Amino acid sequence: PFSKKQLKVLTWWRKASPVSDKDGIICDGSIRAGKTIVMSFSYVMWAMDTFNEQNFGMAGKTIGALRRNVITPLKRMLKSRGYRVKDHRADNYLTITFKGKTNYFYLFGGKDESSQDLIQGITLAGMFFDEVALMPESFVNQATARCSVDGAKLWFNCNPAGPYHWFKVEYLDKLDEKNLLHLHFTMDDNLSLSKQVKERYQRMYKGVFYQRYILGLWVLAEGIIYDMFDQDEHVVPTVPRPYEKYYVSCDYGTQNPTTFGLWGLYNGVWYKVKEYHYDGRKENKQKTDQEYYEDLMKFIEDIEKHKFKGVIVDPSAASFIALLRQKGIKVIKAKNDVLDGIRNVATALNKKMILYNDCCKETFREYSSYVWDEKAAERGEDKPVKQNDHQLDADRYFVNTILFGN
Repeated sequence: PFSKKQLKVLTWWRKASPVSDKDGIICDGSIRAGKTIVMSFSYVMWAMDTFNEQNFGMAGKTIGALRRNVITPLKRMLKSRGYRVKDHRADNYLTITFKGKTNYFYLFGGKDESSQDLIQGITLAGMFFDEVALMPESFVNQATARCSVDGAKLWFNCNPAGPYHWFKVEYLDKLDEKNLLHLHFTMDDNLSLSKQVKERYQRMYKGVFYQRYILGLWVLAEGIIYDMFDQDEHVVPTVPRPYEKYYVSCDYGTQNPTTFGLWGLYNGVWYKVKEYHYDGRKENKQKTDQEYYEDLMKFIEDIEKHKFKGVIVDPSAASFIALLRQKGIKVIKAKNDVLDGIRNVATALNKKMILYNDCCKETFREYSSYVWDEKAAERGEDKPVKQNDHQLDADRYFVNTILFGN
């Protein structure tokens, strides 16, 4: 059952609509708001109805994310309303056919400055951007320039960043200058969610991430990053427990500190059992891959080897990963996306999915000093100041790699 706002997304482009003159539409706001599915479905509906034998673009942060977030569920919905879809998996495009009409839908990723160059020779009757605020402005300009065919429209879907972000200042604050519609969504616009489910999603977020992902507000990131960390709630005594499973998580440094964290599952909660912290700068003696391999074996001497499920390491420590696999130790590549990892660590703390033994003392010193970069925020980037973060980067790899899936 669709809300009034959802129906506006489905109908704005029709001849009967007063706003069909507009060059495009922007939908922003909270998570779980039911905006992504109707936006992608209305995009296809619009394109099949208005053109034939034409090319259309669809882009996300990565192709993988676009398929997971948009394309997979869009195909299920299109099939149920009688659209026929041939997915060209290796070529990354779709052929869609409906009431004797046929159009083609090419899939893109937008990651950086190089992204604009990736395709400059295709010609398009339209462009759809999922998670536009995580894309480089350069890519969005390149792709808009390829929309040369007459009657072409631009479609934008996102959640908020901060208020100096290029998409907020150049697009949302210049609506009439670009001739765009704007609709803003919260969870009240998704009628398929009960009041009990909405409250469970609310409790995943506090502070800045609550303001962005629940209230749908473009608010500045400022000061202490993990301002929900609370020594009355998140710290427990250093005592033996009957853990069912273990991992180690690592932040590799030679000219900087290396760290390990031992993590143990027990009654549906992952515990940071203890921490390793070697500062090579302060000791006046740097360490080799071999020496860190040795220290890691000492660090895990006392655990049942059948319960130890491997080391989580960043791909940039490729030499270290090679030595570990040579010695028979399992290795898991860290999902290292910074802003996502930070958001998920905060959610883990908010729901007490993780807890810390009181021996993790360097980790706690970092929790009270890790801050957002104020200068970057005023330029529209959300970035941590890269200091006092060697335990916390490893904790982030653990949370983002093991506790969070899709």
